[PDB]
Amino acid sequence: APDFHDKYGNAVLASGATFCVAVWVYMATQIGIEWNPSPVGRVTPKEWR
Amino acid sequence: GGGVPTDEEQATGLEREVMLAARKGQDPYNILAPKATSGTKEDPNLVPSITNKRIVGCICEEDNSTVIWFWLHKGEAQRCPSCGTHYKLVP
Amino acid sequence: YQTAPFDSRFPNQNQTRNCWQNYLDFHRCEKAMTAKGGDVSVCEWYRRVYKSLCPISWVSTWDDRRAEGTFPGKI
Amino acid sequence: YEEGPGKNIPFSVENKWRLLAMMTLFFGSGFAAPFFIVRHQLLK
Amino acid sequence: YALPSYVDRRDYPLPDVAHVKNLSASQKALKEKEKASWSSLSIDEKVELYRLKFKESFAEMNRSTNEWKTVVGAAMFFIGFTALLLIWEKHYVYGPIPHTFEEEWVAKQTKRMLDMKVAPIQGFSAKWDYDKNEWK
Amino acid sequence: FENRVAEKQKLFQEDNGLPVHLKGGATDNILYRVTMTLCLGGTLYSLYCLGWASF
Amino acid sequence: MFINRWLFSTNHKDIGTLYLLFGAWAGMVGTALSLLIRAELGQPGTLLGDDQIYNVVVTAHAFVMIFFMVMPIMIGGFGNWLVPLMIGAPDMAFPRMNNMSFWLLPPSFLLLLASSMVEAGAGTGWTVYPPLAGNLAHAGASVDLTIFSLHLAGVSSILGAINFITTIINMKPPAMSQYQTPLFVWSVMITAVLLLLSLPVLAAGITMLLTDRNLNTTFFDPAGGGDPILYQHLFWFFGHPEVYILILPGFGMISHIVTYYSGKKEPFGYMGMVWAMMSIGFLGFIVWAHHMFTVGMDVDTRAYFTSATMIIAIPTGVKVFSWLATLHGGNIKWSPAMMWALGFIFLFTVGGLTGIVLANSSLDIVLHDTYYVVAHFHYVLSMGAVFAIMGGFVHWFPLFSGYTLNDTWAKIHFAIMFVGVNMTFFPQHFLGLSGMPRRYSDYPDAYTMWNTISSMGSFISLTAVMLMVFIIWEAFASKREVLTVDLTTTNLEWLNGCPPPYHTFEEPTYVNLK
Amino acid sequence: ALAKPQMRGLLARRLRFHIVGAFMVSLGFATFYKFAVAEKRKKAYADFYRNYDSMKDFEEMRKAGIFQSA
Amino acid sequence: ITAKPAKTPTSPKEQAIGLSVTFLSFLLPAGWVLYHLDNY
Amino acid sequence: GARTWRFLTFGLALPSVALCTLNSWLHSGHRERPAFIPYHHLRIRTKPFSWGDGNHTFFHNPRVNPLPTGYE
Amino acid sequence: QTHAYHMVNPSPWPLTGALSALLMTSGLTMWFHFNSMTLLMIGLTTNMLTMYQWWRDVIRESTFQGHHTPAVQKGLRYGMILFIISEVLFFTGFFWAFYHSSLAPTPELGGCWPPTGIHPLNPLEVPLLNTSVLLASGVSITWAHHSLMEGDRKHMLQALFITITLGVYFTLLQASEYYEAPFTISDGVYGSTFFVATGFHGLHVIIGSTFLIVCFFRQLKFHFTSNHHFGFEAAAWYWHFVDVVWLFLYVSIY
Amino acid sequence: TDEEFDARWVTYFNKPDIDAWELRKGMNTLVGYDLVPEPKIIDAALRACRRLNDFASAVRILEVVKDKAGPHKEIYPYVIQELRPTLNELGISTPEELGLDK
Amino acid sequence: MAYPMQLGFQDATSPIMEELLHFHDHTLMIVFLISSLVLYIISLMLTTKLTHTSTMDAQEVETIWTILPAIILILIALPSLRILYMMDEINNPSLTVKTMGHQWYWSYEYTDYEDLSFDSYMIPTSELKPGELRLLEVDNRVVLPMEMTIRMLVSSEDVLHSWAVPSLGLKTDAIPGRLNQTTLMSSRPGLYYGQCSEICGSNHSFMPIVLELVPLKYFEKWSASML
Ligand code: HEA
Ligand code: HEA
Ligand SMILES: CCCCCCCCCCOCCO[C@H]1O[C@H](CO)[C@@H](O)[C@H](O)[C@@H]1O
Ligand SMILES: CCCCCCCCCCOCCO[C@H]1O[C@H](CO)[C@@H](O)[C@H](O)[C@@H]1O
Ligand SMILES: CCCCCCCCCCOCCO[C@H]1O[C@H](CO)[C@@H](O)[C@H](O)[C@@H]1O
Ligand code: CUA
Ligand SMILES: [O-][O-]
Ligand SMILES: [Cu+2]
Ligand SMILES: [Mg+2]
Ligand code: NA
Ligand code: NA
Ligand SMILES: [Zn+2]
Repeated sequence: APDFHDKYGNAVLASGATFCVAVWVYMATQIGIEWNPSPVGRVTPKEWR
Repeated sequence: GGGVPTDEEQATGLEREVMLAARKGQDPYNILAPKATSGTKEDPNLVPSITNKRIVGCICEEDNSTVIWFWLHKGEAQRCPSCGTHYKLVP
Repeated sequence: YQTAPFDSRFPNQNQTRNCWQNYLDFHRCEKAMTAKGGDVSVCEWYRRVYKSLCPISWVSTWDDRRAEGTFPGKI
Repeated sequence: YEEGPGKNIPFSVENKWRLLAMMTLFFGSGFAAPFFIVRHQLLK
Repeated sequence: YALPSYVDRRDYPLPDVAHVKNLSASQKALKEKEKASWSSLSIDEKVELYRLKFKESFAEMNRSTNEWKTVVGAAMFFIGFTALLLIWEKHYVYGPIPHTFEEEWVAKQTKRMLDMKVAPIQGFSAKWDYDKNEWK
Repeated sequence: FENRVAEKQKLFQEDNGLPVHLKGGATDNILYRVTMTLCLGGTLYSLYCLGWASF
Repeated sequence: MFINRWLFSTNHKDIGTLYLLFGAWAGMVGTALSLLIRAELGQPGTLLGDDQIYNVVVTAHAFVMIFFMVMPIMIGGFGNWLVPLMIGAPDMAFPRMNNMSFWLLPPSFLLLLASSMVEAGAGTGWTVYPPLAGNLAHAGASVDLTIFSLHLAGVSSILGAINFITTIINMKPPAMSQYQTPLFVWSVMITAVLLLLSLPVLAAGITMLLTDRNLNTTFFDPAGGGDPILYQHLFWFFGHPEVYILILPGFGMISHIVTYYSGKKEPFGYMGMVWAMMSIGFLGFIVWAHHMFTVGMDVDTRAYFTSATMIIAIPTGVKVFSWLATLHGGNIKWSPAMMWALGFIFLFTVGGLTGIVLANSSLDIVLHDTYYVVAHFHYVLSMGAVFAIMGGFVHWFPLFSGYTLNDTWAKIHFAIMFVGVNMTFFPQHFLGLSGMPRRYSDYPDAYTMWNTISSMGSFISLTAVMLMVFIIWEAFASKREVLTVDLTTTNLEWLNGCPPPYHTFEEPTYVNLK
Repeated sequence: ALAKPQMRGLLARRLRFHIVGAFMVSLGFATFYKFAVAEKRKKAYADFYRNYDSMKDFEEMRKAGIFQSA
Repeated sequence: ITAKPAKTPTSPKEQAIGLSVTFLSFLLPAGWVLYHLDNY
Repeated sequence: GARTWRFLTFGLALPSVALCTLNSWLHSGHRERPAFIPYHHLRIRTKPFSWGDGNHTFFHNPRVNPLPTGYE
Repeated sequence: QTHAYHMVNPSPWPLTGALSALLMTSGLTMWFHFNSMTLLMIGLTTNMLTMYQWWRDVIRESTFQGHHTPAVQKGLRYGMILFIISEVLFFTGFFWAFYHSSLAPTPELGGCWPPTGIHPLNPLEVPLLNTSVLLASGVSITWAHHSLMEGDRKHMLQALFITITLGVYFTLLQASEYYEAPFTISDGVYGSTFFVATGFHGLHVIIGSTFLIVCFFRQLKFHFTSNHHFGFEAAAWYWHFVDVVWLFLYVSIY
Repeated sequence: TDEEFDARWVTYFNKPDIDAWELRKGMNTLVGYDLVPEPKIIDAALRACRRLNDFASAVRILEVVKDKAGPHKEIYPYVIQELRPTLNELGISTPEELGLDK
Repeated sequence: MAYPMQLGFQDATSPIMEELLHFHDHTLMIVFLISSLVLYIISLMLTTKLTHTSTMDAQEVETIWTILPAIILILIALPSLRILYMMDEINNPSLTVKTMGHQWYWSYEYTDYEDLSFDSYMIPTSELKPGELRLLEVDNRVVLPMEMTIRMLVSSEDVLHSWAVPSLGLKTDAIPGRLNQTTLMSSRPGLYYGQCSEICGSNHSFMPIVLELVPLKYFEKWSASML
């Protein structure tokens, strides 16, 4: 007799994973969060004095 | 001079019941641990009760830290599920 | 004289008493020397040590209190 | 006194929606309180 | 609640009571038959005797489930939902960050950090090549 | 003085269903009411003082 | 009948229930505060205002989570519910005084709320050090209200400690020795000893602070010959034992949960678990000055406190290894409560070990008053004490309510919380090692990535808290009544059914002496 | 006919072997930290200072304009 | 542990309502204040 | 017994109290008013007292307790 | 029930006591900050009412209703001991404060103890009388205890009266000593440690004298038996605690 | 020793008037140990089941033998082989033969 | 100073902080040893269908479960206490500097010879010059001679503060009425930043410390010029 997880398990798993990834990547990259990553290998120093 | 009442004179309610039962070597309020019998089917531990069941704890071996607990019912003697010693309710 | 040397009476992180004692000794030393027509400039060693160690506001407050008659240290 | 499931508590579970309303007022008032004190203070 | 009860537990293979307490007509007949040789019992009768005593078999009580999928998927849904709160926060609660995060300020600040040789042994300036005037 | 403990034992063991705090009689109910009224009224006053002091 | 039952209670179960409700409400307040801290820190800059409002929030967070969530849930809630049942006692020794320990907490909480509503609040840290907490730098009522809040919570716990020690020593079956009581009962007794000895010293110190603030005493004021460091000694004389009070009942519940879901009749090494809790309780009184390694103490004093503090790892390790040895050979049931307990064993170990790092006075110079300390204590509190609370609550909810939870929902709750707490606190180690101070509303720009991530974790934790409210509602909404509970032969608290009747053990258990 | 396998003490036997393995793995993992991090750090400090010239380091900083005092 | 079937089953729909109401009880009051900080 | 402790009460305890009482009453009187010096570690006032005019200690005795500014 | 423990009737006193605590503390706050004593007075009043009724009820439950079986009595013994222990640790904090200040006097004090400008009480004057007074009260209360155990009403009452008179005498002597002292609580840490430590101890004398007075009236009313009198034993243990604290104060803080 | 432990357990199950409580207590105790019981113990337990007219408990006893073996898949087939004469003689079917392994 | 995405300590500037970096690596290796042992054993306990649920003999492990952790504590405590005592060994400094904590700024006094003192405030964010560090820069830096043992004495004129400079291994509480000592020795010139490390009110986050380490000649020159 199949249970809740036999019926909906793979669907909950695939949708949840897809939603979680999509929304976190969007939050991380699309709304102007400044993460302030290392400058190392990324920033060209520029004269300051 | 005297003038101070004694327990005999003035103890009342449950304190008085306990005192009077102790003089007769009786323990209706369970102050004392009951002494075990040999616990065989022929000689089971007699468990007084005011109802038709009472919880038993069996310390199977002295200085076991684990006590084994079960409901003892009115009727045929039951056995500790750990050591098999016999207990019989006397309501 | 460069700075206050290590003093084995005061070997710990808490240096409170080192400042205090040297401030006291400067004034005690001056009193005892001036009383005996002695050389008062000897006491300069104590003044240098307390000036190195003591916060300016502590020296200033103690000086004010001595002027006021309310300094609680014995000199 | 009332004995058994749903009867040994100071709140009623007779109706799940009235329970929802009471649980939400209960927990939501505790969660909300600091925010409302922040508001209170900034407005001074 | 005070009565002996049934459990399926692999370290308690013979529980305190049978699974089926109250037996029909034929179930009592089957029990009477169990008193005679068991070779005379059919496969069906044997299974039935088993299911009067026991609820689940070992294989059944020990079965795997797909619950992990629902748990992991639902957790990831809720974690996803959390990122919606963060987006909401970013748009409606947070104002501008300080000007020191502007790209030019960072370029300047980075040079000055290399000029003062911030963390020159390992952590920062160590990763800059002073001879070639580039990151290693 | 005379030992009147027996009288107080009869009184406090009367099978009238009252909890111990009220079993002395009418005087108990009054002292209870005064106590609880001061406590509750004073708690209200204390919340009033908080409202006033919060501004 | 409602006022008689819930305001005038003399019943250990109902009082336990009140404590659990109070503590769950407090936990929401403390979660809101945690979110406000992490919202301020979630991007560089100023969100709420300067460090005064920020540290009002931080200080309240700490008091609420410690005195109004953890202690009432573990000792008031689980202690009242379980202790009498676990020794077959008919109630607590002092069932009426027990009710006052409960009713002192809403007023204590009202005082703390009042402290934050008046003037500019008490932005002192939970430690309340002078002279910042004195009447010149914190003029006005806020600090006084905070002191009074602590006095009431202190009295509540002192009276509760007397009640638990008396109950546990005096009200066992006459055949039962102290070494035939369950480990949770031991953990409660030992916690009660710690409360009895430590809270009066706190009371003295905070009373001195009150008199310095209002009666012109100078206990902590150099101008009168007083010393701010004296306040620190008195506070931490209490404050170290206080963290053992926070964890010990959780140790007790973990032993029960691990045993039960391993299919075992008993924890491994019962005597060693008792010895270990007593050792920890003793050692917890002789280590307080590891909170003071940067105040300017003598070198030999620093060596002694470094050494004595590390010794605590030995008995604590005995308990961790014994939990693993309880799992050993188990029929493992992967219930939600089991998950909380396994997460406890590992994450509490990690937090304990960063405590051992901090025990080293020389290294503590650089770690003290940074986020490394914050990471240590949140592993042992948010992933230790709280994991034990959640484990215990899921495990015993059916006993207390008579209803089952939805186990799948409870596992989802665990998974989300696990992600949230680790994301919040793991990066705080890096923030500490690299120099980010405690009690800051803003940070130099370098610290932005880890602060950002940490704040994101706090929002995941929020989601778990909200979900827990839903899960409890769904259980009461669906009304799945308990049928059978296994292993009652070694878990006495279950044997009177779910929930047990108002009065249990009217007729005491029969246990012979043989 | 099937030969008689070992029937007693299987859990204990698994633990006797796997405990040795636990210690080896845990020692290996800790020693890898020591190698990858601690030994690397010792070498990086000894190498940095071996021929370090504090005055040259100072002059470069001075020239770049970093100091109030020079 | 085993249990009797739910006396008053809570359908998926009913859980979606309970969950939404729960989350909104936390999120709306806090969100209101957080949105309006500037105004204060 | 009671007899012993009664003996101790009348033979040792109360006579000791009587002698100390006699000696305190005889050697009471009123001694020197200490000369006032406005030392900064004494007569501390960080907040006014919550009674009187704010500047008088609870058991203030005009004969021997100066105010911050001296005797009354 | 077939155990010997006491299931207490539902009671309002815990709630009134907890609210009395709220009113005393919020009342102290209103006194210190807003210059008003009303709240505080209401709290003191409700606290006194709660104490009166709560302990009235314990007497009802024991003398009049018979609920204090040996097992209940044994629990009260533990509870009073543990309560005393908590009070000892409260006092320990003030001893710690005293030694901290006195063994490392700071520069503001003149770096000496006693501080410059402080004229300490002479411990061989009124404080020696105080000491004789509390020691004598420890002897008298012991006589009272033995008289009670021997069944002697008159001598119990006489001994207990003497004990109370001595505690009142101590309190009057200490009030006078407070008035006569040339230093005050505001005379830096010397005044702070002296008055707060002796002041809390004087509070405890008052409390213990009050407890003895309750015992006196209960003995007048024949509540105590020659073998059952735990209220009296508890008051005597508390009184001995009061005595021992004084002796430590006398030796240490003077 | 192993042999002495085995002989006590064989002797236990062999008691002619063993009752149902005792059979259950025997088996439930035995499966708490770190061992799969020897065929001669199981043989004696199976024959108690026969004296007690309890076919279902006989099947259950074979399941618990397999279960105690864990990942050691050679132990069950082996015990079955050793038990076949007793299985044939008493008409005890295996869980596999009853479909109770699915 | 700290840099973005940093995981560990700021690079050592003093021999003492170098020692602390090594000791931390040594202790963290042990942290990893124990935490990996526990996770491995957890995982081992949970991954077998084999069972043993009857009573287990606990006395067999008594020794190794207490002795091996005792030995590991010794392996921590020995280097820990060596460093404790080394750091306490007799300091003969060439220079004494005082710092006083204030709400919310630091003052410095160099009074071995002349009465030099000044205040040191945070540069407001609106006033930072291009490339300067938000919340870290000060107006007047603490100029000090490199490659010399320096005695720093720390106190406060109001509430508690704490004077910290992570890269030199320094953190000394600033307690009014008390004069706390630490010693400072930089192996290098440069700029070394710290921040107030005891909660002190409104602007606790906003009262940093900047040490400027230079050759003695430039320290003397600056000294004379700040009089
Ligand atoms: C028990 C104690 C406890 C707990 C659980 C927490 C939990 C959290 N704390 Fe902590 N915190 C402290 C005690 C605690 N905290 C203390 C003592 C300080 C130092 C104060 C000072 O510096 O003076 C501090 C400081 C502190 C800081 C540093 C502030 C600073 O230095 O500037 C931060 C920063 O992120 C932080 C964050 C959080 C977060 C995000 C959580 C989250 O993990 C919280 C999430 C929610 C929960 C873990 C569950 C809540 C519980 C319930 C809802 C009850 C449920 C009820 C039943 C089951 C019956 N806290
Ligand atoms: C539940 C709460 C809790 C617990 C249980 C502990 C437990 C420990 N704590 Fe912690 N701690 C706090 C909460 C707690 N802490 C809080 C709240 C603060 C900050 C107060 C403030 O400033 O606000 C703090 C601060 C703190 C400090 C001060 C640091 C500073 O301010 O600079 C120190 C210093 O020694 C410390 C150490 C320890 C140690 C050694 C233990 C030990 O008990 C840990 C022992 C456990 C283990 C070691 C793990 C298990 C062991 C094994 C698996 C065996 C093998 C191990 C070894 C051989 C090492 N803690
Ligand atoms: C039970 C606990 C409840 C806790 C509630 C905590 C919420 C705290 C808000 C505290 O408000 C503090 C006042 O802060 C305001 O005034 C301060 C002083 O003028 C300023 O320094 C701040 O920038 C802020 O604007
Ligand atoms: C927790 C409950 C604690 C209760 C604290 C009670 C304290 C009551 C103090 C009452 O003091 C009133 C003020 O009395 C002081 O000032 C008055 C002049 O204003 C004088 O007449 C008094 O002699 C005294 O010096
Ligand atoms: C055992 C410890 C001692 C505690 C004893 C407390 C009981 C005594 C209370 C008496 O209180 C009053 C002090 O009052 C004296 O000085 C006050 C200030 O100058 C005056 O207002 C009063 O009129 C009185 O002259
Ligand atoms: Cu100054 Cu924090
Ligand atoms: O306190 O750790
Ligand atoms: Cu500690
Ligand atoms: Mg600090
Ligand atoms: Na911020
Ligand atoms: Na007696
Ligand atoms: Zn048994």
